[PDB]
Amino acid sequence: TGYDLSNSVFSPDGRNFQVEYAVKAVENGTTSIGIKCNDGVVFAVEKLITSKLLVPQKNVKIQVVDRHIGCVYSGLIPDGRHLVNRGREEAASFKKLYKTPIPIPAFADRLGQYVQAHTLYNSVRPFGVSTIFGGVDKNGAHLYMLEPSGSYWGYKGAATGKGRQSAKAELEKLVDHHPEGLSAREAVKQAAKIIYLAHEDNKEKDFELEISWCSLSETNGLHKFVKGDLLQEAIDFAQKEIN
Amino acid sequence: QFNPYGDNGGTILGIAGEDFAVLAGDTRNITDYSINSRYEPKVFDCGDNIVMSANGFAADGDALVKRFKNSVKWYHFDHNDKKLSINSAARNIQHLLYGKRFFPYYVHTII
Amino acid sequence: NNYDGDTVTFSPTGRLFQVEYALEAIKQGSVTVGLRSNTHAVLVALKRNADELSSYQKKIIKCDEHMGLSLAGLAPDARVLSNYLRQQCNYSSLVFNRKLAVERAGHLLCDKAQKNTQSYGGRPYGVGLLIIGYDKSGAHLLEFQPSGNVTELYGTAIGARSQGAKTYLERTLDTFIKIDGNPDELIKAGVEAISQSLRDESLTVDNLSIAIVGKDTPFTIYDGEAVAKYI
Amino acid sequence: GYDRHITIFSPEGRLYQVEYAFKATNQTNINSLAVRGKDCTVVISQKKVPDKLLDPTTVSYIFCISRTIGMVVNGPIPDARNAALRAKAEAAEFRYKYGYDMPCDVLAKRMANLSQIYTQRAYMRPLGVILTFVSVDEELGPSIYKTDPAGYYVGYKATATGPKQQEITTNLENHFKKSKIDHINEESWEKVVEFAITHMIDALGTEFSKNDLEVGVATKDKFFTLSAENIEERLVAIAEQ
Amino acid sequence: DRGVSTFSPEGRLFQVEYSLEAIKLGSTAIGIATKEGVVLGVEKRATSPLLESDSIEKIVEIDRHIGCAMSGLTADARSMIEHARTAAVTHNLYYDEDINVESLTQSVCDLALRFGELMSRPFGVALLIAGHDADDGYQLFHAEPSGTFYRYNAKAIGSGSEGAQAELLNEWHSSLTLKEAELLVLKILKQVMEEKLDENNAQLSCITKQDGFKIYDNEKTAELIKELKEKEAAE
Amino acid sequence: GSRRYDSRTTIFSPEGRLYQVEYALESISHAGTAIGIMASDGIVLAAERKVTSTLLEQDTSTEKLYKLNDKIAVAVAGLTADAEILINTARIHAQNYLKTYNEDIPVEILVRRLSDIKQGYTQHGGLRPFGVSFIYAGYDDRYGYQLYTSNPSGNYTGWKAISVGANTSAAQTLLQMDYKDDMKVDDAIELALKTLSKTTDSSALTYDRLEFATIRKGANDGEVYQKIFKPQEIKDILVKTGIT
Amino acid sequence: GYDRALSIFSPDGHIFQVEYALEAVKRGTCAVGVKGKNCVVLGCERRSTLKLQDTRITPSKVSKIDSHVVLSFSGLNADSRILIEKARVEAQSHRLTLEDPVTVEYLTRYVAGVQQRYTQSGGVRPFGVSTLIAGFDPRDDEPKLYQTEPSGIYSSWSAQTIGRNSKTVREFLEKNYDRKEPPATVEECVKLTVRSLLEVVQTGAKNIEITVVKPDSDIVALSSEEINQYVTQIEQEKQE
Amino acid sequence: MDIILGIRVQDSVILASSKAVTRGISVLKDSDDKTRQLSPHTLMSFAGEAGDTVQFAEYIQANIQLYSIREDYELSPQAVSSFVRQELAKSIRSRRPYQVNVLIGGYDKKKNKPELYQIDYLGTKVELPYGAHGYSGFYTFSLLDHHYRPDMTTEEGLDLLKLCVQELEKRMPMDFKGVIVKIVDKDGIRQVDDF
Amino acid sequence: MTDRYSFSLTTFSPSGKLGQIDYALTAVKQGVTSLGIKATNGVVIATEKKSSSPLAMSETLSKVSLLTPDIGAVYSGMGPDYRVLVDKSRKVAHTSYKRIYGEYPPTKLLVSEVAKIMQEATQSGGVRPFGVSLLIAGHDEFNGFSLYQVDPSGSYFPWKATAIGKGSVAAKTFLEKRWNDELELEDAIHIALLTLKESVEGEFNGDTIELAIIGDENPDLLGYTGIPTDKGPRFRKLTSQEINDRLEAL
Ligand SMILES: [Cl-]
Ligand SMILES: [Mg+2]
Repeated sequence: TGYDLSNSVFSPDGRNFQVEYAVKAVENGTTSIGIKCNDGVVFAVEKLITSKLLVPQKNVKIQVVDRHIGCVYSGLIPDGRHLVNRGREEAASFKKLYKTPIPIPAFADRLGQYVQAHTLYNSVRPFGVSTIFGGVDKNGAHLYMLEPSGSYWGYKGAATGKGRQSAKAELEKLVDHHPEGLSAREAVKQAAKIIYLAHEDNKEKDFELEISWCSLSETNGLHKFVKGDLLQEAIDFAQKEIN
Repeated sequence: QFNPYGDNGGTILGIAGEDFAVLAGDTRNITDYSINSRYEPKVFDCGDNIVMSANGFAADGDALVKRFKNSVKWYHFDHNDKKLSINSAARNIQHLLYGKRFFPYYVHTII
Repeated sequence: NNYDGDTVTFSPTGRLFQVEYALEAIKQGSVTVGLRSNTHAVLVALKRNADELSSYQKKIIKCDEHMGLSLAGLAPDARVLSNYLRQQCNYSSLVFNRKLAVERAGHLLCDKAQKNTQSYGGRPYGVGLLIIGYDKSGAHLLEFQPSGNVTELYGTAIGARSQGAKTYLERTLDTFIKIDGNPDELIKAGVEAISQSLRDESLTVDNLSIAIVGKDTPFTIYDGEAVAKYI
Repeated sequence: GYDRHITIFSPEGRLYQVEYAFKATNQTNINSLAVRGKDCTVVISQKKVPDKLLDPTTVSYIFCISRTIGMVVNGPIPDARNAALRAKAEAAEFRYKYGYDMPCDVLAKRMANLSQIYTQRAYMRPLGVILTFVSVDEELGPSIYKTDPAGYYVGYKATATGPKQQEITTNLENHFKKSKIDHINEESWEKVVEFAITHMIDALGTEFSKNDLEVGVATKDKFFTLSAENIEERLVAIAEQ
Repeated sequence: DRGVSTFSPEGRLFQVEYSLEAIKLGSTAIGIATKEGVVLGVEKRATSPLLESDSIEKIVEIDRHIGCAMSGLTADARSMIEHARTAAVTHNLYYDEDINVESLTQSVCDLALRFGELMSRPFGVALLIAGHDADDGYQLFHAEPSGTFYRYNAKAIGSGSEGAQAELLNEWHSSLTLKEAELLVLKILKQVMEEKLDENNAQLSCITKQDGFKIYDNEKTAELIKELKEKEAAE
Repeated sequence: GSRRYDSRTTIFSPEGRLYQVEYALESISHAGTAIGIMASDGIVLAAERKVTSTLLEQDTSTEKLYKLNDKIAVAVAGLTADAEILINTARIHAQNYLKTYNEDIPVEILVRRLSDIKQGYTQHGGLRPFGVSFIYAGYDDRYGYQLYTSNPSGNYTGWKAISVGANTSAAQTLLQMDYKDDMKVDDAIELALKTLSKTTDSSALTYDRLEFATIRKGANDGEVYQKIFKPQEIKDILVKTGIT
Repeated sequence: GYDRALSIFSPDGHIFQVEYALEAVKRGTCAVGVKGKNCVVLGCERRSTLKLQDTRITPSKVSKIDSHVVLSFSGLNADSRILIEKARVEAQSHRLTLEDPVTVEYLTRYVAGVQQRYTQSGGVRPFGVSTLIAGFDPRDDEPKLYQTEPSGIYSSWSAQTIGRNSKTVREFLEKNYDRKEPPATVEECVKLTVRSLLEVVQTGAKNIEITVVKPDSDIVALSSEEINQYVTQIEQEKQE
Repeated sequence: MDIILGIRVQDSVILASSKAVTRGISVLKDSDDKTRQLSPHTLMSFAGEAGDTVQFAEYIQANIQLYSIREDYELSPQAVSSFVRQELAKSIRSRRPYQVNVLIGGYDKKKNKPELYQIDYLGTKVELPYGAHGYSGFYTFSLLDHHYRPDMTTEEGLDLLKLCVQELEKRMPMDFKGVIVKIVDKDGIRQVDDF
Repeated sequence: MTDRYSFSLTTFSPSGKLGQIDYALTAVKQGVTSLGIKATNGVVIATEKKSSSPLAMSETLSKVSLLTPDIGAVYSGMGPDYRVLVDKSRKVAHTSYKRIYGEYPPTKLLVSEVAKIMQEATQSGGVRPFGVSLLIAGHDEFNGFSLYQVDPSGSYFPWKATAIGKGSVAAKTFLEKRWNDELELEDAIHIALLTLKESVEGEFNGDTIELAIIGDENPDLLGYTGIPTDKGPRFRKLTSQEINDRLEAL
């Protein structure tokens, strides 16, 4: 054997074990989710409070690309940052040449091709993050989830991290119970609940909730963080549902 | 054709005493026959008890002072906060100026 | 085991052993403590010597008039990273006439350390850093790890037996955070914190290294007889 | 045995990395099929959307390379998209340099030559995909050309790709033995699509709903994919016969 | 094999740690810093009696105010010295002044870790950089291939280092004269050296503010050796 | 990374030998024997073709003997393809020298440069060495007739008579036995063929399994002529000496 | 470019590639250097398994770097040519800029620097060569003899040998060479050099090369008969 | 720089070269040797642009000396001249060409013949019985056309050369401060000290 | 990133073998039989068209390729390697010859260029050798007709007739019996079809056999008229119909 010792090597199955090993690093990370709604998307993430010494609200994990795209990820946090930095360069060159802000599907492939490129050579390591991202463009709302292999799809709801199965099960219920659609303000509240429910798989340390959102009506198509009253309202909603 | 230089006028003056030294300069800034500013300082405190002025083409003057001020900053970092002596500052400025020997800073410099 | 030959290789459980071995170099390094209030931020560093004839390895480095760090691990790597910070702080000043935010400083270090963990040939940085600073949003303290992970904190400690100081600061959190407009008391809290990581040795005059930055205080380092006040 | 890790010869003259890239082809467990009409070329592929959270409209293995050329992939989506983007860039450049639309067979050769390079150069791995290019070429007429990880390529009267490719292949072989011709003798593309689906149903032995299939159609001066309702309309026609 | 810039599980660079073993095999070099000057002494260690010992150059001038002694793979030191000399002279050209001993040492140590896959391996030589400047006075530095440098009051490197360092620990005090330091280096060298110490197989040097860096003659060192033996027999 | 698959072609063994050079020499020892013999009035180059097939086109073939310029020729032993790379370089080097100095290149200079190229592949670059040994036969107005040999190590030496390729041990003993300094070309021609005839792994030495060449001053007055022997000319010289 | 670090440290603190390059030197034919009162002599072994050689055209073991300095060697022959070429170029470059020929120490220091560079440069192996560099500085009558080796270290020698069985001839030179009184004349210096090679060589026929260098660019190589006379004289005195 | 002459006779080549080095309205030196020995039996005189002349001459000198050491053999005058021409032929299409004109006087030991080559800064080589560069030629060529014979001795060649220098001293506008004469023959290169 | 494989993947083993070349030759052995026969007034090159599937159109896949108007090539081994070699061979004929001399290269020199390319894959960094043996048939004014074999090592040999690939051992023995130096082109084509039938197992007709010749100039295939010196390509690919005609009188 030894097929797993080098990246970009096919096993006799037809698998790249190094990418599957990177997935294990993603599975190890904290829970992050994405919820598509009527006229936008909502992102949320679990921030494990390792210590009392962590400053609240000042270790921001959700990142913005351009002015209309939000990105969140689980796994090796630095790898995620590297991917977003690239995303920002890709979005900047698109706007520079084509004037219009980069569409979400276009942006999705830019990250997709870049992550896929890191499975082509043994001189690079695959990304140790699954990245949930999306936003609002001319064609409306889009939510995506990108994996270490470079594989991505459009989603109604997306989840990754240690509590992905708990979050997925909860996401599947929303899709079934709301066929006509979920509103932006609703999706924010649901996102809080799902992070709290997904926290049961990581319940040693208590956590800090962080939510962001793009919405054509609520945020005017721009990415904004959910803060203050709207955040506390979503936290209270989630606290009420676990009990 | 594009002329990269200009003349911002003004004048400067340096005199040395026994235990002191002065560097003076008028605060007028001009182009051609127009006044740009009646108060635009061009004599600067660069730290380590060194005062500097690069009079002539103001863009090159400001760029040079900026670089020398930055040179003083890194002299501290690289040499354990040692004070940059006036003779060492002079020699450092020679290299800044001569570095652009074939596209000069159009300035009369005094420290 | 078979997956620690270089940084470009993942283990079957999804671990980067070279990054973890670099992390191990920090644990071997001498203890250093960071803590802040709302007005000031303080670094306290236990310096280490080769023997009684040798000098004590300088742990604290200045980056700008408003920012600097303390190191634990490979000192040459700290020099590279501190030099990079100095340039980024300086780029911000010359180009934008703007003091570099301590948060951006951390983001820049994270991204620089990350590139070394994903490429063949290179190696991770073998040092941990505690960056303090005072900017437009008040006092700050960062903890840099060579995995790339940067973390903003009220207080922390890295190095050998850093768990003693880190537990102390976790208890003292409510006290030292409100030491506003008082440098000497914030330092005392830091000197008392680093004392919890001491074994057999005690804080002497050429052993202790303290730095401070704040509202009306440029980043300045205290060594030798200047720290005798706090022993 | 490092001769199995990179693209160099084994003692028996084999490239194991190429062979294992072929096995990655069936990792998606999807079967494709391509047939030619008189005026058109129809390609169909299974569409399996297992997760309920997926947006089914974004799940696709058929690509519009140029206005005239279409491409379906058998293999993982990351390599599929890698091959698609490159093919698009090649087809665009070809038009700019030589002043006419890139032919289906020429693109297939170009992508095959790229695939060949990965089998000879060590630092590049082969893509774990089989690319099936379809068009109505202005010179050669309806065309099906297929590329694999070995860098092999060839034109087809019809073809199939996937896990149950052999069953589909023989099903088509037996039809062309019977019909005695190189294509589907049919006027409209609508009925060529109906033929394609019908023969896939017989070979695989499964029934299809509108969301179980994905259809691409190449006509003169344009290639286009069919919507769920376009396929549903097509499935109704088969059922009522 | 394995990467050149690889970390061990304990958190050390293999190649740096292995280069330290090469330095232990090297000939002894001792440095002692006083308020009257810094003394540098080395074991020459001629591999054969036919080798002309005065051609063994293990003590070296970097500038008039900075000297340098070496131990280990001494061939590797040539480019380090060349860099140090250029750094010293270049700084004088840019700033019309002598360069600080620490700044010089730091410049040399920057080369140390510029290896990987830049040069192919670390240096296999340790340097004792002694000098004087107006700011920090007389200084002795130990520059390693790890890129690290420590300032020392006294330091021994090479094969007899750990034995000599323990001896320097006892003997050194802050009021040593230059003459006392000269004898102390000779004394400690004679202890750790394999062959019997004389003017031909051991070399002394010093750096003073007034006269700068000076390598001693074999005539001058011989008198210090004779002065040393008499003083040890005298009690 | 790629380190895993590096053979490290340019390293020393514990004994102080270059693995790849030693193995390239092992390769060359299976190649068809080539013999060079230097006489006082010319040089002979003789070489055995590697197990010939009856359908091989013999007259329009070049495997062993190549022409570098009008005055210098080489006999090859090893990989033909490798040799041709080096030959084209050597041909160019000769023309560069002529263009620079308006004089034909001295034999040793050409040999040294070609040998220096081989040396480079054993010390740096991480590539395999050229699996080739040359016998250089040439003439210049300084040293007159000269024989040299170079091998994959890049080491070259001068000879009066020398063999490369297969059975050099047996061939060199036979040459050392019958060679003498006042020898003529026609005698050297006979010695070369007699040596090959005994050291050959074939049943009997024939014209179709041989390449032959002479560098004489047999032209008209103080000028050198290269003669690459035709199949019929090898057939005649083989009968003339009484081997067939 | 090929980047691999071939010369690297081992756990015990050895660079094996440099040490294996020394083994190549140990395999090479013996070379000896003996400096007298007003001259230096470079003796060289030539192995006698090679008959049918052409000694006119065969590369000589001793090479002139300039008109006043010479270089002999032991080890890989192909490697030595590269060092000799570089040294010859540097010799002319020094005359061009300094307006003065190289000193023997300077030339040695250069050659040694080249050897060292190949011990910590990526993609290259060390030179499998040790050199003896001898000559006289410009306008100087003091003899100079230096040695270099693959690692890059160099040093001056009153007399020295390198190559195969060099430890035997070094043993001989160590007792036979007096520092207080070196070979006063050319004859004495050549004889001592030939004697030292006769401990190792085999026969004193075409196995020994002798090159004598004297001040002011006075270098000459001895012929077979000239060397054979020393061999004949030494053997007759030996039978006693 | 300015005046460089060359006369090939029966058994030798004779090169005369002016001693004056003028800049502006000042003769800075009146004992300048405008020549370099490329090899024991090859001498090159030079004239042209300030700095370029010596820089080029010494660069050629180094290359020929390097060749001599490498091969332990002296290049023929023909070979040296061809090397020099090629260097000037490269130079002329460089960013900044060498503005140097040269005469190469050599004695070929293999042929036992003197050889004089005239090469200008463009890389225009010609073998001649007599040569000159600059304005000198406008007087000396016609003079030598008349008085030169191919079978002359070295002494006759020197008298023929004196006749040129006298004519140049009479009719040339500038004071070139006499000439340094050198003879190249079978025994090598030597300088005539009283001219 | 970047091609870090700057070292040879083909190296000498202790026994003196070049492993990757030997293994490339093993790949050629597995390949389908192709052959070449040289006549007095022409050359014939032939091979079996092994169809990957009956749905595949074997006309689109050309095993016999035109390199120049007077030179053609066929192979045994790995088709993809062959295809890129033809592309490079066609280009090198222009860049390294026709754009310099204003005429097409002679067979031996084009062969030499192809051999160089294949030799470089045997020694250059980060590449395996080509897994093919080429048979190149061609004509030029001063050398006449010629037939060359080019192996993975980069070695090339001129042949009167030969075969490579699957049943080359038997095919070469067959050609030895039939070949003489007085063969006319039509007699060589006849022998080629006989030799090839031995190695072919399934169908044997113009659709499963690919065959081309280097013979007389073809003015009809030139595409233009008016230049007397330009007389048309000597390379001609025999049609499916033309092969079947000769199979009846077999
Ligand atoms: Cl292509
Ligand atoms: Mg002219």
